[PDB]
Amino acid sequence: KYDQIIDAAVQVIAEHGYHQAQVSKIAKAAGVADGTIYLYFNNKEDVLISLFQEKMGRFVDKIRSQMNEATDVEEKLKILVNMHFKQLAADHKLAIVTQLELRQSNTELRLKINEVLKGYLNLLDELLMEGKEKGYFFQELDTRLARQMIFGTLDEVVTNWVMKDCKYDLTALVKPVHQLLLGGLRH
Amino acid sequence: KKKGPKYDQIIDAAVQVIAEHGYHQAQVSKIAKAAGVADGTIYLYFNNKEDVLISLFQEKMGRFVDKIRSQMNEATDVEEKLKILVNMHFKQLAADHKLAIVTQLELRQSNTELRLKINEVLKGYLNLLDELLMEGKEKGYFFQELDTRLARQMIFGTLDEVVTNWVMKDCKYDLTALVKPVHQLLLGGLRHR
Ligand SMILES: CCCCCCCCCCCCCCCC(=O)O
Ligand SMILES: CCCCCCCCCCCCCCCC(=O)O
Ligand SMILES: [Mg+2]
Repeated sequence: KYDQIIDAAVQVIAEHGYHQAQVSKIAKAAGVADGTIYLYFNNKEDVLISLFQEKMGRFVDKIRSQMNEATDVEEKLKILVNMHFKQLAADHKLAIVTQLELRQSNTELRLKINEVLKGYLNLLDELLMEGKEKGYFFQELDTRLARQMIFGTLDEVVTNWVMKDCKYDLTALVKPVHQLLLGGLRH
Repeated sequence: KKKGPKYDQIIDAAVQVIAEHGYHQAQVSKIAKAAGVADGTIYLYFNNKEDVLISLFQEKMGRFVDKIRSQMNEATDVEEKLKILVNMHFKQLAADHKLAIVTQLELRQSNTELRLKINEVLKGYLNLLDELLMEGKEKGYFFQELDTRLARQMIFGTLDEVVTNWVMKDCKYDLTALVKPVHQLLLGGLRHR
């Protein structure tokens, strides 16, 4: 019942956009009464934020599990890149939500979205610190800048794919993005 | 094609109003007051708020890219040229915090057709990036098997993300102190430097 509301919210926000999405449309798409939505969510903002928290929480947990099992820090990065691309290539509507509708100019809304994103960003920080401690990455590497390079590059590749109607295979870019982030531009 | 003489004052006012009150609350009345003009003077130049926003973005990007292109043309080394590009990106926004609020926060809108127009303006800077990468490959400075498209996305996505983070921190530190480290990081990735 909570899960069908989450699913419906993705659908409705992707189709109509966040500002034109009404919680009543979400309830109709979920097969629930207007009132069933407010048992879980104070309102429409709490719907967008909760949907993001739910999807991010599950993503981060899966990546952490898969990484905790990997043997090599470069493979841990690959896992992260692969899961980021795979999960969105699996759900075009959630990609429209992440790439397009969670990008808000409202200051209070923007700050709440960013707080949810810190879960992913902190997992990057952990990976970067691990790679510096273990010697895969250079000692002087600036963790925060590197996080911004990794997340900013991944997010930019995904956005361009969404902007091109998801018409090529996003998952075919895992290997070259991973190689580019490890090696940089230089010959 | 030349601009009328009230162009700059309207667009400069628009940057101020949009940065201060945000795009949604920005109104042509407020832009006119900040520009020192009657409302009707705005509509001689621009149809509505959106038109003010895309015009300013286009005009400014065109000059930004032209300045990069000529500073780069004076260099030899394409190491230098990438450093020129990073430095001019960060410099232009560090020189105008209100324009940075506009570019990083306010010009990020879910209006599908505004979004399309903004991307078309951005393509000019992305083509410059592509030229640099092509050059660097041809002269052996960048990895020969590099995909220009992906490399462009990494450079732009990185620079944009660094600038956004500085804007979300009220522009309180000197963004141009990150020029060298971003430059180096783009060249060596996680593994090298
Ligand atoms: C199938 C698992 C679903 C989870 C997929 C979400 C993982 C990719 C999310 C990337 C985060 C991008 C959101 C950025 C938020 C913002 O800046 O507005
Ligand atoms: C004079 C302007 C200098 C600004 C430096 C470049 C700023 C570019 C930011 C505008 C981006 C528009 C939308 C983002 C697209 C994306 O990354 O997905
Ligand atoms: Mg970005």
